[PDB]
Amino acid sequence: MDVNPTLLFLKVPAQNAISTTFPYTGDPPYSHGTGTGYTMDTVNRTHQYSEKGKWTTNTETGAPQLNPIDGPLPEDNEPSGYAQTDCVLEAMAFLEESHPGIFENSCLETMEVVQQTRVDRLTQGRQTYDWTLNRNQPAATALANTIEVFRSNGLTANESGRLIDFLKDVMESMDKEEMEIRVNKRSYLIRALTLNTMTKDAERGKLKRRAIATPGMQIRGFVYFVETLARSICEKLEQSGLPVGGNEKKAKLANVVRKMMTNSQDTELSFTITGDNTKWNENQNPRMFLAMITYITKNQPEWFRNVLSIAPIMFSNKMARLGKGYMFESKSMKLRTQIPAEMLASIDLKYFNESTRKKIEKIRPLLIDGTASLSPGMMMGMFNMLSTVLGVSILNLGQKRYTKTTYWWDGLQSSDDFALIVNAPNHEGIQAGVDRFYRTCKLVGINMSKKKSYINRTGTFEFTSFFYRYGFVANFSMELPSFGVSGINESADMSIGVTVIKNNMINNDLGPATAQMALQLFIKDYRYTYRCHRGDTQIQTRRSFELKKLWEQTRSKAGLLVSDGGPNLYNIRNLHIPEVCLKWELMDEDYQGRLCNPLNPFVTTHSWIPKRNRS
Amino acid sequence: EERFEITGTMRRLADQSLPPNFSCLENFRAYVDGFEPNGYIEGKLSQMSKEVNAKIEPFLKTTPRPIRLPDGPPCFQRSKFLLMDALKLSIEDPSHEGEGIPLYDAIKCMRTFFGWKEPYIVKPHEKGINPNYLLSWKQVLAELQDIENEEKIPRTKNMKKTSQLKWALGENMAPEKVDFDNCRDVSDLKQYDSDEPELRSLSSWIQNEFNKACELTDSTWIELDEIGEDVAPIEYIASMRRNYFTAEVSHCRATEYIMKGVYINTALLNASCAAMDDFQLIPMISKCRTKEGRRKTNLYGFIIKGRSHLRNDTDVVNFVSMEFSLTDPRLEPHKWEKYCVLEIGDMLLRSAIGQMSRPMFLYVRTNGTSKIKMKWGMEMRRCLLQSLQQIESMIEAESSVKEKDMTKEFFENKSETWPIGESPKGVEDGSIGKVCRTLLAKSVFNSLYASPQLEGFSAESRKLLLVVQALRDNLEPGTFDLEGLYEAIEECLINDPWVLLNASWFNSFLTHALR
Amino acid sequence: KNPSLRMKWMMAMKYPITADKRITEMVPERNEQGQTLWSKMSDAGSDRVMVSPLAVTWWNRNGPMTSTVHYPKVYKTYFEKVERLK
Amino acid sequence: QVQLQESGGGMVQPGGSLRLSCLASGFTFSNYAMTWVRQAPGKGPEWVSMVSNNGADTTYTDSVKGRFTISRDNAKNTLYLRMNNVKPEDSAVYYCAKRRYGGIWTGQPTDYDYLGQGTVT
RNA sequence: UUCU
RNA sequence: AGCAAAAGCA
Repeated sequence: MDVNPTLLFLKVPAQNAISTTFPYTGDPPYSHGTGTGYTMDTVNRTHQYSEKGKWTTNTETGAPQLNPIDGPLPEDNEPSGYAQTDCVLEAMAFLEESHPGIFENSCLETMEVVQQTRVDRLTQGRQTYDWTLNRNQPAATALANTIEVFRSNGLTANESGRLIDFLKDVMESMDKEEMEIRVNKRSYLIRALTLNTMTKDAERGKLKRRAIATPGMQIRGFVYFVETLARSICEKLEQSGLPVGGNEKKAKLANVVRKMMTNSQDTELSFTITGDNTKWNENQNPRMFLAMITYITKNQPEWFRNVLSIAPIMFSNKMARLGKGYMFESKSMKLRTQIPAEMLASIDLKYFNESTRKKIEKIRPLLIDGTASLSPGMMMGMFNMLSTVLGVSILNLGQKRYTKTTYWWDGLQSSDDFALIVNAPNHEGIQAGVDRFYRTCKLVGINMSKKKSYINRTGTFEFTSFFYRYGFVANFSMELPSFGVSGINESADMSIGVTVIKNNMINNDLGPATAQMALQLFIKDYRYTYRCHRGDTQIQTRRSFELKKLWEQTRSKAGLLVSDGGPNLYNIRNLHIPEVCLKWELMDEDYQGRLCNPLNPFVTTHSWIPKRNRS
Repeated sequence: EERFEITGTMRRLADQSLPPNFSCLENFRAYVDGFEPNGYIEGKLSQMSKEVNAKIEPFLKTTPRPIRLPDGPPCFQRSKFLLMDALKLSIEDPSHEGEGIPLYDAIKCMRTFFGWKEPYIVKPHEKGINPNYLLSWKQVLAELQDIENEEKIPRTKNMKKTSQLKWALGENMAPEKVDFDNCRDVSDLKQYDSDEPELRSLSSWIQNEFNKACELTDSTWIELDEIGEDVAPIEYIASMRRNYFTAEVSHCRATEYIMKGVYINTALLNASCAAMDDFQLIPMISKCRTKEGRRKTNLYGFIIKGRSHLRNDTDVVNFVSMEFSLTDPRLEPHKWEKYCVLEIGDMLLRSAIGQMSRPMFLYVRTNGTSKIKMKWGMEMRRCLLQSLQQIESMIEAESSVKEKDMTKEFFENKSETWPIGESPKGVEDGSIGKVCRTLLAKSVFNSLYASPQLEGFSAESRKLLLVVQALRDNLEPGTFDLEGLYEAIEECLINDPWVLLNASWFNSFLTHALR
Repeated sequence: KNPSLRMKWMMAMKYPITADKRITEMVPERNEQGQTLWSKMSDAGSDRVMVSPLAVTWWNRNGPMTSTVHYPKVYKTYFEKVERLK
Repeated sequence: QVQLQESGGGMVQPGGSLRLSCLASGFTFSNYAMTWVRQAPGKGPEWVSMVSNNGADTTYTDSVKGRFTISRDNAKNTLYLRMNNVKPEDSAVYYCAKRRYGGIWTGQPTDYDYLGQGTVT
């Protein structure tokens, strides 16, 4: 015999047995090293697809920066970020025609958030890169450090606490020549436009890393506004992929293939594409969003038309700090030397590797105080919710009111993935309807990949790991987070464990069987951690004796808590109830007397505060 | 509220962020307001060349060619511990004696086998000094027999720092650090030896190592906790599926690994944080539960871990691993390429007929383990759940046809014949139980052999599948550029023998599905 | 960078939690079996009154004995779900 | 109605193994909890073990922990029991049972509906 | 630093 | 020595 699982696909189909392929071994691949050798690659590739554009030097920053917008048209099928400004607005204009007044209403719900927000809603975010210390810090301390700098000067209009008064300060700080931390005008701008790089780790579904970048402080407030606006705009739409998610997306995927599948003039083909756009971020240029933002904000007030307009101005002159650097060596003396990032602008080229010389060569011009400068593209991880509306406008062309021809389409779009559903009365009409989309989607700067895409008759396709057979929409959005202990306290972990399993059952598709078994592995990790094995178990540890003292001391043992002595009493019918309210009446008068004691000296008498140093 | 004027400085930035034929913001803003659709898009297309097009290359039953595997020397084993060749000493003790401290449960377990020869070398390493291991097995043995003469009841024995335990770990085999201002004078510099890895071929031993995992055993190997009582119907549907599952996987050799790759990692992780500088002796211990209801406490081998000054998320600690086995290293040497082979004695034993008196070997070798290839071991029990999520969905696919509950699939001992094997001259089938072990072992091996290559093959060996399944169902499929997909698959087949195997399973699925 | 592992490690060490001086006079120094739960590092600020988790389970088998019925009346929304299940 | 039979009973030397078995009919076997009680000669009965409708929640007497295992099979409507390393005083007649509640903990553990045809020495 |  | 891969821990 010679066992072979992937012969399983001869009887059972693929869309049902697809879970065999997901190896779930995507977490432990991490990044080994510093991670600058990749950031010198993304800067190069951003400048090879947009080389034809006229490049000029910028004022009060001293740096060249490319601009391929409105440039010539391509000839090769390779990627290209040569957009056309008279074409993008033409698409977003027709979006208003098919969807009346969608823009003027969406801005109104944002026109009040700008006046009804608070600065503290900013700090609830991911890690940031403060511009004072030149090191990644959390969102909590980076605000107190930068606001003290603003307070150090005469400007203290932040006292109102509104976020909009934090933006008036930075706007009133960027004009002063020298700042008092010392540092001049041309040295302070370069520090506020930075986007620190770092090699991406834990890539689930890719061979090699990606070299994402994290933003500063002043910039992350503006992008919160525009990201809010593109959320509402992409909420009222029908073919969205990013904001609509979870189990409700399971429904939207079947409505599209019901509308477009209605067979009038039943002599017509119906094909469906599964797609993936390559280099989605290397091509998009903020100069196009500035055309979009000022078109969304048509006839609106002036001050509100300004604030949203500011963020792409900063992305349009951005700069990416390089990593910690390289580490040379010598086998003779057997040492290692850590090179900084700035010295690469002065180090001799002969020590480096041959291909590492090819990177530094093309990047040798783009060097501003040990900091490269690029503006033909966007950085990974930054805002793209607005850039989903762009490709959606291409899905609007195809209602037969903009083609004036027999072929037509309509589809569904996440950021990097889509799916079209084409219709025409012969094979040849289909080959033209798709040849118009690959072309029309290139004038906007959104390339389509010809390796990660296939085509088939309708009834089955892929989209965002929501595999669709004729009527089955089995989803694999996110993997399982191990159902492990967190590490806060007794009563805290046991609440988090039996609610995450609840949410993963109604949001994702988690069966009734693999929710019980998951509750056996969680409690197995909860008892070993806190050493709370129940009495009748004959285990022995540094805590075991006193638990058996209480075990024999009580009458009805179903009332005790699991944290000390008691049994598990949950199932997949009552996960939405905390432990104490479940077995409250079940407890005897003795345990109940000592459990909820208002004179509890520890501090809910199980919830404590552990010893934390944060070394 | 009032922002009627932006500034005089950043205003100069915005005029530097506009399209080419624009040199002002106010003169550009009103151009947008004055925009109306005059059919610009149909004009640009009339200038785009005809070399920008998507030609439907139709898929057919003769287009997909087989993947071309690497060619080169055969591969080697790179597992943290042994898989099929292991050998375990046991006490066979209800109310096993030690039972709280692995050391005394290990020393007490060692007194069963006797007849230990003097140590003896069998096959050198071919790269490194071999006698520096032979002086460790004697070193550990004297420190082990020392306990019975001491009888102090120690919890764990920090070994000695002899030269023999100073080299195979490499305490001071590292280079020195200095800045560039002092190093620039040196003229022997180099970035690093970052180059392309070596291409390895496919060997046979990994097929004879996966079959033996999808095979029954005698014991249970796992004991899970309890839950409440079920009253609803949706719960009985779960308790019926899960109970049919657990009674078809507990008697499996792959669950031995799930509970062997936990006790090893968690003790190595708990000790290596509380005792950094000093060495230690960590016995590989696995606690079983046999047929008769009789506990056991087995022992697979010892471990010796060196210095561990770990501060960041990805540090490294290295250890030596001593493992018992009978597999005479003279038939598959390329598998035991990195292993040092000793000889300890002869297990005087007789088969059902005749006698063997076969030898008993040891496999010593160093290793390395970050602080994440340990935490990826203690969560192997997640592997069971990932093998049940598959079986559950395969049942709820039939649910769209009829009731299709689990009852009509698990029994009916031979009613569907799931084809999970390729015997010569055919595809021999088996019941769902043999499936519910094969999905598990494939899932366990995906954690032991975790690597970036496997993450890339599955991402690109999935689209070639769906394109095939649309052909067999006759939905008239098509692709755009095929040879760009193969070349992005073969780029991930370098040296890992697991990935180098799945490209022999996939390559034998096309030949039987008529491509 | 992960709290769970720090909860398994720190529980390997004795006296992981913290409480101020009121716990000191209430319970004894060590249990009858000898296991200690009232260590003291003699700090200047709060004296470092650190206690082992054994004091928790000890407090639930022996300690004060209150008669309040206030707690059932606070968690009312969580008590309303109890009747629907039954 | 309630039907409960026994099997596997037989004399055996000490320190030996044995496996009992039972059988049911006339009710939902996968919806009620079972126990095992034993009557020693000249002594009242007492509980030995319990088990739930999932096959999960098991308990035991204080004096027989680690030496008795209990396991049910809802499909064949049986209730096995494996006792290893039998003590000398364990010789007595064993009586099957059937709880009323699905769980085990609630209420006191005592037999309610059964007859112990099976015995052992 | 005991996951039967 | 080995870990493990496009650069780092020894």
